[PDB]
Amino acid sequence: MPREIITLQLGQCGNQIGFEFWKQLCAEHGISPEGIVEEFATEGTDRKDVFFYQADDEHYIPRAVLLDLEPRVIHSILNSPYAKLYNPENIYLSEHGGGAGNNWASGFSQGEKIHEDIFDIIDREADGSDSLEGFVLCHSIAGGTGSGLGSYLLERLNDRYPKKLVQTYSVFPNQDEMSDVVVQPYNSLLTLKRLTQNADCVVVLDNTALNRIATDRLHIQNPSFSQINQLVSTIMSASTTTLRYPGYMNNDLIGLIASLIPTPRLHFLMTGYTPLTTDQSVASVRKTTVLDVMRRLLQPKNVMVSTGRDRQTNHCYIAILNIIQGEVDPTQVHKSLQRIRERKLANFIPWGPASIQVALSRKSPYLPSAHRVSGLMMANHTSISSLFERTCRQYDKLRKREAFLEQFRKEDMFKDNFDEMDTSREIVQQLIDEYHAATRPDYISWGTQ
Amino acid sequence: MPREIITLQLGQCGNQIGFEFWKQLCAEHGISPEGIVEEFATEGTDRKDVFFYQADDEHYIPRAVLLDLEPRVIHSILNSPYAKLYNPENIYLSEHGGGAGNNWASGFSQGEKIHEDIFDIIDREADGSDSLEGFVLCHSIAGGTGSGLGSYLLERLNDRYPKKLVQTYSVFPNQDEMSDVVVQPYNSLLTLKRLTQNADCVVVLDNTALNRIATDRLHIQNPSFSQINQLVSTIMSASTTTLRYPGYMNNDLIGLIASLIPTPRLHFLMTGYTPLTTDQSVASVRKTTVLDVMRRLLQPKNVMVSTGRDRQTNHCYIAILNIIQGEVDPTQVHKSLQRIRERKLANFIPWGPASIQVALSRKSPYLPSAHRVSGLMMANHTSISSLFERTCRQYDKLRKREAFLEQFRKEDMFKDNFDEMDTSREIVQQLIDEYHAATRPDYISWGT
Amino acid sequence: CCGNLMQTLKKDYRLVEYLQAMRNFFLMEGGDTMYDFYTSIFDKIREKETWQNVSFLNVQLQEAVGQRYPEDSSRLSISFENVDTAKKKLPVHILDGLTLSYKVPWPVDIVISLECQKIYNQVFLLLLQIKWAKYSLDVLLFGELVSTPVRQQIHRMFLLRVKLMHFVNSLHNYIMTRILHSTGLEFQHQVEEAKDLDQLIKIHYRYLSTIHDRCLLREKVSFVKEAIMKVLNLALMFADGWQAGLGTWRMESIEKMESDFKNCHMFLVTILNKAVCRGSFPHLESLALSLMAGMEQS
Amino acid sequence: PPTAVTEHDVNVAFQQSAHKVLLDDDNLLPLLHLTIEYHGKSPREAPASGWAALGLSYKVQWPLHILFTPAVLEKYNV
Repeated sequence: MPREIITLQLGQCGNQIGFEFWKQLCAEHGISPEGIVEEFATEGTDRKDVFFYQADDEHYIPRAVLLDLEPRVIHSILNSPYAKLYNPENIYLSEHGGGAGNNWASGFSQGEKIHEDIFDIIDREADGSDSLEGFVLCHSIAGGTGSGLGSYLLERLNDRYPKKLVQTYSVFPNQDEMSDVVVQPYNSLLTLKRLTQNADCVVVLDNTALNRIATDRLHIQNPSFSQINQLVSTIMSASTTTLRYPGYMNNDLIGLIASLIPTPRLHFLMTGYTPLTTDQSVASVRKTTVLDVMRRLLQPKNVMVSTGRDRQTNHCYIAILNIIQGEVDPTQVHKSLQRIRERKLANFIPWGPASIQVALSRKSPYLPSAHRVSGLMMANHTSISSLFERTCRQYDKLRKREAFLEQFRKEDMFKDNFDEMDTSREIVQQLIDEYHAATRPDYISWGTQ
Repeated sequence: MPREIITLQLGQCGNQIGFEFWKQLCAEHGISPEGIVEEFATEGTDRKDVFFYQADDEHYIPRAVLLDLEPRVIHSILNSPYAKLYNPENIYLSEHGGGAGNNWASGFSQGEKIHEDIFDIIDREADGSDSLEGFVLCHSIAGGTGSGLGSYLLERLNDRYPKKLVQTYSVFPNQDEMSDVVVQPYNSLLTLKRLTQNADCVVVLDNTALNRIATDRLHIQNPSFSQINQLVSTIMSASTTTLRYPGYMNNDLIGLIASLIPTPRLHFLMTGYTPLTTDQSVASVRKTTVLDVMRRLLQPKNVMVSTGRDRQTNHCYIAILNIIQGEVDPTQVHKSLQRIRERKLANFIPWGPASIQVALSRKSPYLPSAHRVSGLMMANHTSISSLFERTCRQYDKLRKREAFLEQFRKEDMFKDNFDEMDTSREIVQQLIDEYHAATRPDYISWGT
Repeated sequence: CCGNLMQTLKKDYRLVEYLQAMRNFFLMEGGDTMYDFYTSIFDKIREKETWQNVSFLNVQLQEAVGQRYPEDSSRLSISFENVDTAKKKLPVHILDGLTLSYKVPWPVDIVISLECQKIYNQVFLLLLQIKWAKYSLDVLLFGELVSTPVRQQIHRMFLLRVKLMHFVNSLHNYIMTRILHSTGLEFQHQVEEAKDLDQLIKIHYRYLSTIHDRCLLREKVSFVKEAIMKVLNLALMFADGWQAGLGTWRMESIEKMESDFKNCHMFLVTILNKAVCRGSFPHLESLALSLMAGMEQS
Repeated sequence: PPTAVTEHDVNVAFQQSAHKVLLDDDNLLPLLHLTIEYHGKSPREAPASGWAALGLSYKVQWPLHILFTPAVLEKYNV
């Protein structure tokens, strides 16, 4: 049976990402906006039960939970064609609609106010899930609604499913744009606290990095939140193709993620997608080889994470998983790995054995693929600490000025102090140091008291 | 892996030469202005990895570093269609944009000020090179930025890369034109000093020779700097064709240049180009034979270096390498060498074995060649001393006149004295005398 | 005549469907259903439940097959014999008592001979053992190890487990893709080129012989098979320690397991090097290189 | 002196350089086989240096094997 995944969309940004994800998934799987499989979706090889539940004899409903502290985004999702895609019993919307005011603590307090409804939605999705592995949270860390709701959701998932894995699709704040939410670093810190303590995996999606990648790879000068959500939905579809097209590898979530997380603290993943093409450049089906595919994936312009150039730390990949979709020759994969090693195309951890894992997967038969070969890269790279170091510096800049902290002080979690934010900053600092250590042979003793 | 070459374009003249070089290289390899190989460039027989880096499996980016102390030229390069061809990580630009003020000492001080940034760029490019042979510097010796920064860069490269080869494409000031840069001989002296001490080979590009060739041979009434830079880029392309089209011989730059430079001091190369045609005379494709090719090449009008007529020293060629590209009959080459020796069309050193080396090279397959046969001549000829003697005379005239030294005294390298310029002039005089000796049989005992 | 016969065999006897089923069961191409099956088996083993019950195993197998491949569910049958774990120390080898049987119809049973069925069953068993080891390494929950106070030792044990898992996964991927998947593609192409029933039988026999060679079943690879079994037993002990967690796996025991893993890896590398230098298994050099690929030279 | 592993190492180095020289003709590289001498020790051919033991093998396809006769291949190898 499929390992069902509940998708949690948190706050305005998370709910928008979820809506675009559901639209893309429906289009790829031949699911109607009402949840009905289209007649063209004749490939019964997909596992709908992983991502969809059946609402009736004809309608498959995504195992998606839309959660917001502000009613505007939830109403806009419910006003979209995809309103019928999600199971309504898994959708908790705050009645007050006021959001968290860009305060993570306010979002957490709202989650506590919606705790019963949110956990009822989670339980309803779990009973609709034949083999629920865990929850997938889509949220922004910079706002109040997506950040606070994300922290609440992480807490409640840890409480209800303490033995189950929790992966998140976490939209990280744009680091190149000046955020108007001066307390966003406080909100980001509280969200990082909850991800460290109550989430098992946080996939960081930096809207600044998304815009940079869209510029360099998609030739999109200003990636919209909707365009970023559609790109994320494409990435999720490619990641779920092996669930929808079962194959030799990645037939289960635990099998897929096991190779990526060597230590519980080293749970910060970087992503890669292939083929990366600009919208205009779809025309030319290049006969790309596995070596050519890997070379294009190795281009920083094709990496969906903008890690800073640290000149002081020899940042390296801790681990790399390449998920390749499409027609792949095993001998070509072997030659590609050989050439990659010979070419030293990836820097590995100095404290342990590390390599780029390559998985070949079939594409979903229900989704027509414009590319003979497609690929996902999952990588653990120490240069991600530069993103974390930048977040820490932003927190310190905001916390030292107490800027916009009054919005968090309105909520009980931050009303008296910001100790949750300070503990989050300390945990993130230790994580950054370990990630820098994880680039070094002394990583064996990294994180030891 | 290919022996990657970093192209450094320094100062106004050097940067113009570098830009035209990159344009010519792109045209020869069929690389789009963005660094992508054009779809018509399906002939993968060119070796881009020697001078260019691949950005992807299809896109070749030149291993070129564009360096200026003034932002105008760097911005103008970045304002061309080819701005995306070069790797931006190999581009170091001085933030102040003020240039060196045509002061060599200022250029050196600016290089020291940008030492960290410049050496970071150099190290980054070296790490991107699997088997880097060395760096190619394009600069002027007369200005401040290209001259002063060139001397500073040469010193820092010798200190940092003492095991790496250093080739230079050094644009020498026009000696027939009155240079407005009165301190140019000081700048030229510092550049010649650095080439003598820290470079292993200096390719002399005399702007006087470029202007003379454009006027008398190209029938260009007013040669633009751009036209001279395009001629230089064409010459560099012809010299690099054998690198881009690998063969049995001369498969590496050091292997190619080793035969030309017998001693560390004898690093002054003369150039020749073939086929030589006037801009108007492109029309008639003469079925030139290797003997006919060499005969036209033996005409001073076809040599890509304008050496002055020294009347006192019986200047001679130390060594000659002819790189010929195109359809060549080997028997015609043999007859050409035979006739050249029999006709004594070239005087060689009397103190050691000497010949005209002949290399046959393929043309770039991505660039359509309008000429059935093309040729480069590389020569070591003692008549280059007449250029060097003229540079020495100009240096001595400036030092004796203290011309423009007040501007150099503003910069720390020349603040207290111009002793580096005078020592460079003395070294250049000794070099000229040694080059005259190398035209003589006593070169066998030279340096004993 | 042979063209008409081949057409009849393809259309009426579902020969291509039979080959697809063979891939699904013997090659575990039904990765989702076989994954859920082997996961339930590995959970029963981890829970120390009786998995060696042919009735329980057959019920679970029939449910797994009927859920995803109902047509093949009636032809597939699984039996379980209790494997003597004292002799087969590797937890993957606990499954060696399992006997899968497939109902091949006439005249296709002429092609899927009892010897052909035996070879297919051996391949299925090998795939099941590999999947069992894979799940055992994958199912290692970090929370199971969190109980021990030695953070630095716990981290080192986790990293050693990760390295061993990466090595084993590289070997498994080599077998599945470079051996199993490549040989499957080759077999499919040869079946497409199959002109007669005798030619088809010969193609199938060649495929089986190639698998048996790559499965180290040839006497020439008996030493390699034994080395693989030793490495699998080391892997099983590592998986058992991972499931017991660091609270039960003391730092001395974690270091001992890491040392044993390194020694077994060195021995395997030396055996592979000797075989490559002997030229007898030059294709295994690529497999050997892949297993040493990305492994730090300890 | 050449070893039994040196032949494999030399062929691997040749393929690696070809890929580095972007010689991606997988049809030519398999037709080209580098020969060397056995480490065990003519006995190998007892080459004092690996350079002395280096040989080239070429897979001649039909019908062109008629053109590349064994004596022609031997002369080419010399």
